[PDB]
Amino acid sequence: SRIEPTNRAVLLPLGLTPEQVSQARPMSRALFDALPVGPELLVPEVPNAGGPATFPGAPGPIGTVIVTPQISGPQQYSLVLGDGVQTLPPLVAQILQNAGSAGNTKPLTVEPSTLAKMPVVNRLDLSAYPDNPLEVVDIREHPST
Amino acid sequence: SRIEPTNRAVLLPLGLTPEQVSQARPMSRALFDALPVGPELLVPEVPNAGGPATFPGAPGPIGTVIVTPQISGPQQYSLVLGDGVQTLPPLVAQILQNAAGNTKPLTVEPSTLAKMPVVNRLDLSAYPDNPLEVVDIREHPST
Repeated sequence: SRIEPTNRAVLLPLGLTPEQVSQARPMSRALFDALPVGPELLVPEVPNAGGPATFPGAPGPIGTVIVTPQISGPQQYSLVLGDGVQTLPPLVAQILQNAGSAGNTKPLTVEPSTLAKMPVVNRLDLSAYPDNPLEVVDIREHPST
Repeated sequence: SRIEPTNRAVLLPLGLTPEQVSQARPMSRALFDALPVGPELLVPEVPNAGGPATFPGAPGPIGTVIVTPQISGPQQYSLVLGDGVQTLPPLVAQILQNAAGNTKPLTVEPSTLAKMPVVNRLDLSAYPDNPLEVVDIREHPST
């Protein structure tokens, strides 16, 4: 899967470093053709971002990140789309906040009883990203693949 | 034990998610008959909530949750019932605490609570000790 050194929002939560990526070693043409191609590692493209929500009681404009308070149980992040809310894995929520920051550093905390009223929707893939940090192998020690 | 997707009150302390609940794979009619049933995973209903307690020294009305600390170990939770108070485990109390309601339970002294009449009337058989470790069906296709 492809990745770019300019995108700081993805490199940091994933566990990569701009220098580390730039100093990567060459790949043979023979192995380049053998490995199948996977989806690209980029910031998720949430549609129609910034507009008002269709459903009532939405905690914020379309594309905002919502979370529920720790005192009620383990925290579940979610994204508010136009017609409902889609759940988010812990690792993607960090990427969305970092990229969609525009100065903001944290999500909106909302009570369970208000969440239960919002309809559930599914319109984003989010299957490409792992659920925990990458254990990048040190190529100097293992120079063969 | 049966479960529902809209009930955030019970899902959130248990660890499940509406997607993970609504997208589960099918079950055979044969396996459904071999398993015995269990009570539904719901917020346990309290009879005559808000009514007056029958025992003396009652910290509050029926349906209220009471808690007491200790010199060592975790805090002990309890619920007011028409005939007294029933002690509840930490995970169960979160179900009640999560469904609108009081900001925090009633804090009380250990000695008075020890003298208070203990009750065993509600059934907590279907509730676990920690968030469930749900088995990934792609790796385990057979049960």
